[PDB]
Amino acid sequence: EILDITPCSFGGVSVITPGTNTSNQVAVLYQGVNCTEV
Amino acid sequence: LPVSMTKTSVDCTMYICGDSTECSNLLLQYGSFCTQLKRALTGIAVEQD
Ligand SMILES: *[C@@H]1O[C@H](CO)[C@@H](O)[C@H](O)[C@H]1NC(C)=O
Ligand SMILES: *[C@@H]1O[C@H](CO)[C@@H](O)[C@H](O)[C@H]1NC(C)=O
Repeated sequence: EILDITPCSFGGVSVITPGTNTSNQVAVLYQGVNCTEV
Repeated sequence: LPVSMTKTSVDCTMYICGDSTECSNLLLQYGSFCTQLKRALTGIAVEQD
């Protein structure tokens, strides 16, 4: 039986930071992936 | 008249190595070859917008 393969979940990870002078809170952004996947 | 392009981002570890962990240790021996490429791609992506 033919099994279709699919590469693993990978993409660009960008950190949205407003500058260390204002605050240290950051936000991650996983590019090209759905929110159901980590 | 064209004003914008396709914002293309190229991952070096997925393009050169792909799925090999033995070759990933050899990319760190060359220095910042991937950093210049990522910075140029980010600059092109910002310049398009
Ligand atoms: C934040 O910016 C101000 C003005 O440029 C500067 O005086 C201060 O040292 C900076 N704070 C940090 C933590 O770099
Ligand atoms: C993520 O998955 C949901 C459920 O299948 C789908 O509706 C949605 O379009 C997906 N996101 C993207 C960006 O395709």
